[PDB]
Amino acid sequence: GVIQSPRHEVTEMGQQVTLRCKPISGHDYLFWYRQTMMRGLELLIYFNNNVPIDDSGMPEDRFSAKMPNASFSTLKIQPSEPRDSAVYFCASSLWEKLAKNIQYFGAGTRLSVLEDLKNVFPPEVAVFEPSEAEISHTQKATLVCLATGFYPDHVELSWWVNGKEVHSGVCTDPQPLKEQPALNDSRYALSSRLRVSATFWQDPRNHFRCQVQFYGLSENDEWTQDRAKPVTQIVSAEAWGRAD
Amino acid sequence: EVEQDPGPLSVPEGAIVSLNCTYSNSAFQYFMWYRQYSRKGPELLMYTYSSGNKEDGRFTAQVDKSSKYISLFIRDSQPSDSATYLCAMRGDSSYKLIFGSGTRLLVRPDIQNPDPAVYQLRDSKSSDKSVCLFTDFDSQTNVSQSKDSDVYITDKCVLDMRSMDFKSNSAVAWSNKSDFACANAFNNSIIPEDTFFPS
Amino acid sequence: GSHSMRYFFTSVSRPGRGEPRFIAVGYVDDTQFVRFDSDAASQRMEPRAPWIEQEGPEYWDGETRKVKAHSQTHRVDLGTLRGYYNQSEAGSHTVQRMYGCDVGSDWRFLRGYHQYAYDGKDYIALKEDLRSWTAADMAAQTTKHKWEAAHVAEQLRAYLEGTCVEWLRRYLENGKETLQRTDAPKTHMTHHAVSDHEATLRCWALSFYPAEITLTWQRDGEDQTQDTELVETRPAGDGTFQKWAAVVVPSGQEQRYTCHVQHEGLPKPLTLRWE
Amino acid sequence: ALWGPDPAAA
Amino acid sequence: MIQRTPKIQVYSRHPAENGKSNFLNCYVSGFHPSDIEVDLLKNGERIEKVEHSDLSFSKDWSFYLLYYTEFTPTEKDEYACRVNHVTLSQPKIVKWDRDM
Repeated sequence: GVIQSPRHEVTEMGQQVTLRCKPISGHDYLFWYRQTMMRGLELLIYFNNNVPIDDSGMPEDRFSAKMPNASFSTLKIQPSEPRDSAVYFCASSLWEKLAKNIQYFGAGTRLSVLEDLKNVFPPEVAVFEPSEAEISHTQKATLVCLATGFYPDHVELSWWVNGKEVHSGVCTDPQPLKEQPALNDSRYALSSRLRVSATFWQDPRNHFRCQVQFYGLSENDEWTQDRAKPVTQIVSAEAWGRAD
Repeated sequence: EVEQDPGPLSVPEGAIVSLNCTYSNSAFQYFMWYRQYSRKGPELLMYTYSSGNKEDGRFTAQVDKSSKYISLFIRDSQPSDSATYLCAMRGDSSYKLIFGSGTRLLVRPDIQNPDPAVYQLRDSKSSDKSVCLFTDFDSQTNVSQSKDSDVYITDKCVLDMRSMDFKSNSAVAWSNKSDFACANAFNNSIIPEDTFFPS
Repeated sequence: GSHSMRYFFTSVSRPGRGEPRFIAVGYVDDTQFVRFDSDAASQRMEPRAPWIEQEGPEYWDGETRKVKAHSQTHRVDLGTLRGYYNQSEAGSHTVQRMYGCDVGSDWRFLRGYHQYAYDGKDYIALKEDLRSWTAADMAAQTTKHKWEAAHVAEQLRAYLEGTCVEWLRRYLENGKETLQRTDAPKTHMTHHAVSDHEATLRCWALSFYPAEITLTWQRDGEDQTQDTELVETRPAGDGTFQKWAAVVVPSGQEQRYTCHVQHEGLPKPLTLRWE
Repeated sequence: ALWGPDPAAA
Repeated sequence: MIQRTPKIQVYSRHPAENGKSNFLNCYVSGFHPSDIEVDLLKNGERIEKVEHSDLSFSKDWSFYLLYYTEFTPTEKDEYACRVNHVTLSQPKIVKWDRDM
């Protein structure tokens, strides 16, 4: 489908950010959309065969779109600003589909431009074994995770069972919640649940991992703080089956 | 430009729901309804070439060019459906699509056997936050946040198991404070008087 | 009485130069109102009638965009058609499009049309019923199906019976001054002694509009079409048109001949004589 | 006005 | 590929009158393909600031153009219209005849 890169971009302001998009092969219409949190899609610019047809959506300064070739579009942002933080969708289509108004989007690029990277912290993940009163009253069993203290909120929580990612009986929050809410600089915390049969939980052969993917700094961004560089990383927690 | 009710709006499974948008600009010849989950790309639902009604499954797209008023009706709200709905439109000049800011939607699953309960999941020795689970309760109750800062509660969250066609609304609350207890963890939440309590 | 709006697009490939040469011109009746030339420094839809200059940025952005889009579609079409017809990339080729709408006396929709052409010949056209097309050849039927599968015919079907007519009626209303005017033909006759036994009678009709005119040569009241010449209605270069009608007659018999001028500008068919 | 948003390529 | 030779009409916008400013029109039409070179001559030497109309065409798709320059006709001075096309072996000069 439509390939966008990066999936997540956490970068300090003032630095050039390059959003890269690969439209679906053959598609001659490449759309760039920005979706700020809780807003609808705003078309930035769309090309028709490498040429910018409707750039009426581009914010003027800093934003520089282009299609060097047909299978690659570059939306560059010089002195990137925090305000740019959004989900940039690249969309792709053909005339025939466009006549019926069918567009094909990418997964988008969760861009978070920060003022200072010293506010970047990875997640603290912790799993919680089920309450045994539940296993009898409801003859089932639900675990819980709790990634905490992370910023920004670029996290992907996923329940793994026996090394395999599970989905059934799973339920993560829509969004994280701020630990110091009033502070626009605060860190976040997520949450999820994993329900299984009573007989499944008490089998100690079963392994329950709670993986929280996080996105932060990288080799580039230069770190100085005594803390461990809050690079893009994975933090997990775990619990084991037991017929206790 | 187009205006659209952002309001999350919750509906009980099986109910009819009306989504709609109003727009301040004729010329718009094409009117469509997008559906969007979390942050995933938007997917088209309905597309009407011009004024008139459009019946597709449980969905009805209506466009009133006179009133500049697009609408989408959903009947017997099914499990899915819960998502942000965006109205788009355009015409003639360009393919530049114009979207409504979106309408979040929550269709609450039914509960064949609601057994409201509250459990205190054994906090892994490592962690220091007490986790209280609230599950098996019916989609008639609404879970709320809290005043003070050191109180963290997650909005309701439907648990679906498939196979064993069971579904449980679960909520999660935690805190390091020595005052946090499963007894008064869900104070701002009008939980069923029938709800169970551990002791 | 009757009116129309027509758009003429001309795109010619230029092997060796950057892009193709693209020229689009808009017409209402017989007066050009918009042009676009890719070779111009503008790269914009330009006005050619004072009554289109009334339209705002929104319009011109849309037309520039649409016409650039047309240019793109044609640039791509040049490649496509070149491929459809398997032709050298060193050769210069031409795609021409024309579409528009006709209105009656009551401006009610009469007919619509969309003609497309390659290298000066009909390529594909929207039928009278505005639902079918025209397979001038396989290249065209490819485009046809490519189009009616894309429901293109319905797009135009709406645009022609609707959009373009609405716009036409809009231009007619905004261009009443020049669109609905009728400049009467400035008729007059000239006598050239082609030889000794003959003299050429040329029936001039100068500065008339629209170009639609009927010059006839009668002799003794009876129509005559032999020994009668007639030049294509030419533009004066100021909106009006010229058109003379010559006839070769035997000397002395000049009075026997009459020129019947017919025009919407003049209520009564004029009759000319003398020389 | 011009047909839109465009052809409808050959 | 079809090639239509230009029809050339050399005429003034208004009836000619010695010493009075006017427009020397050259109306090439029914031609094809579009590429065409038109000069408005004065006694053989081309006129420089000659303008022309935006390319168009008619029912038969054939192109027509109006090349025009302001001139002041005289007794002596001969004006012509040098048209060269892909269908013309060599520049076709059509003298301006004020009486048609």
